[PDB]
Amino acid sequence: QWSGARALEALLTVAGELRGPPLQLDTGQLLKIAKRGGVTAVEAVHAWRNALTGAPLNLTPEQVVAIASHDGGKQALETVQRLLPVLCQAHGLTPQQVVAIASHDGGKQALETVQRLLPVLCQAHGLTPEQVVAIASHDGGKQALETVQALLPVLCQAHGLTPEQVVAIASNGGGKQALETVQRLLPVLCQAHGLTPQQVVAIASNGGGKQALETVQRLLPVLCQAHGLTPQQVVAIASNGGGKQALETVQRLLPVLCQAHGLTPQQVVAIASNCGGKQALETVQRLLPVLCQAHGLTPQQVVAIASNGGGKQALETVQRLLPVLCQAHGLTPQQVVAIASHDGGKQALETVQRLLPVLCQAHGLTPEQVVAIASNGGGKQALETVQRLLPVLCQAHGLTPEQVVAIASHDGGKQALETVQRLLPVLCQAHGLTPQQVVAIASNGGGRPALESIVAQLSRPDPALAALTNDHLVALACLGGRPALDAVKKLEH
DNA sequence: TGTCCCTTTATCTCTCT
DNA sequence: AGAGAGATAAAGGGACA
Repeated sequence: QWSGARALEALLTVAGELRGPPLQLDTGQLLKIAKRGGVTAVEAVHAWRNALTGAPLNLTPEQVVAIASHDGGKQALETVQRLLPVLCQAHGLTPQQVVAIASHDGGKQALETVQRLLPVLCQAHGLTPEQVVAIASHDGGKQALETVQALLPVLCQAHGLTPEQVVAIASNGGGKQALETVQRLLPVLCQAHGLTPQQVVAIASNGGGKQALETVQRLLPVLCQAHGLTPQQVVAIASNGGGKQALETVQRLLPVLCQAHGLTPQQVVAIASNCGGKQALETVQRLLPVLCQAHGLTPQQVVAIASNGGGKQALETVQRLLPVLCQAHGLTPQQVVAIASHDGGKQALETVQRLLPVLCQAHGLTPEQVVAIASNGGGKQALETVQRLLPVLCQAHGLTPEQVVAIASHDGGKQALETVQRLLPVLCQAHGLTPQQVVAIASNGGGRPALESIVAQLSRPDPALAALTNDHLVALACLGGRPALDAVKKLEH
């Protein structure tokens, strides 16, 4: 018989019992733990169910799932109940920071290394606890922390990097590898190829940073004699997760795409310059004729769709959904292109296909409004949040649909909508902002932190902002969000 | 296998003027 | 506002005990 059967049965028995108190996990949460943490993680969650949820630790089930759903999840669960109080009491970290550190493969190793190295990293090396947490919060966080401890001096002194740059390089999966490669390759890239340290740090500061750096060293000459690419274009392609893959694929496909479809090298670089650029490029070579055929999409529209992260997904989804969205949902092909041309275009297109009839019929929105909400990065999230929160925002908080749509229609729309729902009453009732002022602040990218910064200044007034009236703070918050507020704070000192 | 570490892709959010 | 920059999660494979 199949040898996985006993383990599967074990998995399903324990999984069954976890649906009950005190965690009450659903099918999704149970699969996710089983998929990454495996059977031992599911058993560990069960064995630890009472110790984790209530006093002292008081972790939400969602936090428990976050910790359990990684390789070594059983180890991370044991370590969190042991070290969370130690790290909160003795180093001043928050439970949320400890959970963040724990929620990666080898989370045990990261937690124990933070307990061990935070004092020396902050005292002897000048890092903040926030920076130590960022470094720790990735797979291999232990390796990254130990490599920062070892290399921070030689990187700053012998190689001229700031501590901030070292931290930025370290704060990715494989960070140890990127730091070691930057040490070796910084003078080579800078002195042989005229790259600035800032450009090298940018290439290094992604997952797989080591691979992108070595690939830049290898291919920069070939790409900048043969293909007429500039160093700046090469840097841009490499300054992204999977940079190595994008760069190699640009070498392969630049002449194919230019010659066979009349794309410019500019257009090719733009397609390549996202996570998954490799995937996007290969999909363009495949699908452009299919999309542009029989007077379909234009080349220019295909380039726009492809020129975002997940371009491959967006392209394939357009091919699938253009007819059904145009025929059945009444959208123009131009509106499908708009929705598709943002990171996560696939998700937004599918969510529009699913929610356009509902938002229109149940909530009284126009298709144009649904399209505008969808046509930003994270469009799926904004659309679902509008569906969820339109009745409460309108009926309980007195906003018009138009105001809700405005808040929703920027990157981070979901966050802005949730924060408005959260903070509208204290901003208006407790501190005298008008709803229109709250809507204005929230109706920009970064609407959520801009609102939180405002609430913070009204709730725990910093003297440095006291010379500003509420109306002035509102104007600043609309002008430049949290950063403007923070900038003003510093200017005062 | 279970655990740790590294890489790639996809998605989401905020910043920068 | 659209280009730039940065966070996070899923998922696969090397490595090794």
